Amino acid sequence: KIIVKHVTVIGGGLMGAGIAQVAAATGHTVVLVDQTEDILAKSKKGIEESLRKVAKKKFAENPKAGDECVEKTLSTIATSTDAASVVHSTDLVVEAIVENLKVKNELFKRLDKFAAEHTIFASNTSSLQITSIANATTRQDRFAGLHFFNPVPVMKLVEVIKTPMTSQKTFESLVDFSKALGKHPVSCKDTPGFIVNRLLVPYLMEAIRLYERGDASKEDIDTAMKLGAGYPMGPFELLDYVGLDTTKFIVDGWHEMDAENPLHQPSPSLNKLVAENKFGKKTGEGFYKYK
Amino acid sequence: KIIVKHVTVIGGGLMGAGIAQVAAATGHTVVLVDQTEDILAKSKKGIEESLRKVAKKKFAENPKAGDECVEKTLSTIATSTDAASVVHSTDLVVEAIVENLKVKNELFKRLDKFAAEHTIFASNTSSLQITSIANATTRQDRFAGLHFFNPVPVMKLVEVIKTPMTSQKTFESLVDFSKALGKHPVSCKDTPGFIVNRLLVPYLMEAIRLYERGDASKEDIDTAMKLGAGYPMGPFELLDYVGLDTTKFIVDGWHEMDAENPLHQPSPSLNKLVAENKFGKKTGEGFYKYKLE
Ligand SMILES: C[C@H](O)CC(=O)SCCNC(=O)CCNC(=O)[C@H](O)C(C)(C)COP(=O)(O)OP(=O)(O)OC[C@H]1O[C@@H](n2cnc3c(N)ncnc32)[C@H](O)[C@@H]1OP(=O)(O)O
Repeated sequence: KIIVKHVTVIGGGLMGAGIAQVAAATGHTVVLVDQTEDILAKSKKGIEESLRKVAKKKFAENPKAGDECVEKTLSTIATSTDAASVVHSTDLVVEAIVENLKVKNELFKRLDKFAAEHTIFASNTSSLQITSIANATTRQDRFAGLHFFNPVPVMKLVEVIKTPMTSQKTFESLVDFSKALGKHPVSCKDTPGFIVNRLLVPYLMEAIRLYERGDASKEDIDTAMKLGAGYPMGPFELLDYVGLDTTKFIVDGWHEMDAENPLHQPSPSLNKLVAENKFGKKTGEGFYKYK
Repeated sequence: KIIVKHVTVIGGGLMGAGIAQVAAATGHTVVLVDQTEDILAKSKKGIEESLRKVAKKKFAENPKAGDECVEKTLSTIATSTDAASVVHSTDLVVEAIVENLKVKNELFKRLDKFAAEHTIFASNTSSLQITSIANATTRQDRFAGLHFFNPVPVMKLVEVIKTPMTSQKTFESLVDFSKALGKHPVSCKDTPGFIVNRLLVPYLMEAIRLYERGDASKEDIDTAMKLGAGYPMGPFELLDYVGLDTTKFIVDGWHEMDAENPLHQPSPSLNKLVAENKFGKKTGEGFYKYKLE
């Protein structure tokens, strides 16, 4: 089989860094790629901090081993500002860069010429169709979606997205990898939203619309889903959490794709917040104000 | 103000039973009403079992304390086959019977003649407008929705629905009553699905479709929502928990009001199961087969 051992993660964002961190943490040799050394420096530092916060809790009875474990994981993460040189022999390429098709297709089209033969390609994209990216290459059978959730290092779920062209061996390789990461892989076809976002996002929009109709308050709607349906967070608390701009972008993506479906109709209230840079917790204000 | 102390719950079903239980466990005098004495005995048996379950848990170390807890509560739940025979002296009526408009109105039109003036009428209906049922009486200022969630003994939420005619006084009272039950009440307009069902049911339908569409399996969709969304139950386990028939009916109703709306399009899988009398856990089988209890 194609046992993934060496992994190339392109993108130093929280997602990219999280994926690198878990892979590093489970015995994989990792190479994190990005545009500048400064970015890489920060991202890796981010991983270092995250890794220590956990070690100070698990290795409280023996801090020596803790620092060891942390050092061993950091050193298994390498950095580079040139993907082409790195992917010449990597087993897997996981992409987690800006959510723009053009940009993504250039990268992979390029990497598809330097990457080894067996190299599997996979995107972590939330607002695009895997198939649209895989066709920017000729490695389609080795192209798939590998969708994670934030905080990557904590969230055990990973959606192994298989396209009609994706190989069966490719699928099984990503399923075994996901487990090797200590994750729980679920399967899904290259359909907009896959499983989680497909069922979670529209619901959130629905909650926003119910509020705009004047039928209930955001507070009561939140109390309602927590106490009535046993949810961790009400839809509004959750929106601020996952990011209002992040949500808007994804919905607009489906909206533009299917202008008729009423489920993807824009929300004036959502749009307003986004326009006036009120993205949620990551700006101290979304539907609610923070800190 | 008039504080609710005496409550008349109509419907020995799982919902009514639960409402009676929580009401009685929180110091309210309760009368549970259903068609026969055997039905009532069966319903009250389920309540007792649910109570000894809560007791041998809160008093896992003191059986005697657990017995008294159960006894006191259980002795404040009286049973009658004709609500008209008790409402003349009750403060609140909570109806949770067949989701049939004619049967509900018939019930309230009659009780509206035996009930004391202050008595408030409330329906736990999930698929009807509270306004529809209210206009079957001359007590609309004292009529409202009081919607609970399964499992009633556990879910803290209670939706207090106010129709354009519900007086503020009637509202505040149901609000205080909700808190007295140890629940947290939230307000909502009298719109289909109110708050929770309006956001939960459609979501549940979407999951069935993603499945029917062949995109993902039931098993993985449940795993995904539990791990990725943190829900206590995947959409299929929940469906099987609230009842497939129970769900279908509420959706058929919404579809019936807006056939053009996609959100309510019927589901072949759901319909087929209901036609096979596989309603979920109730019957030991819904989307999944459950080992008979
Ligand atoms: C259709 C309508 O109109 C309205 C509706 O009902 S919409 C649907 C609303 N309901 C929901 O959304 C269901 C979501 N699920 C839930 O919130 C939870 O899964 C749950 C409350 C059923 C409990 O889940 P779970 O963690 O698995 O608990 P469970 O294994 O069943 O039992 C353990 C706990 O639950 C309690 N419990 C569950 N059902 C109980 C019952 N019927 N009676 C007494 N206790 C019960 C136990 O006392 C216990 O407490 P413990 O942890 O301290 O020991």
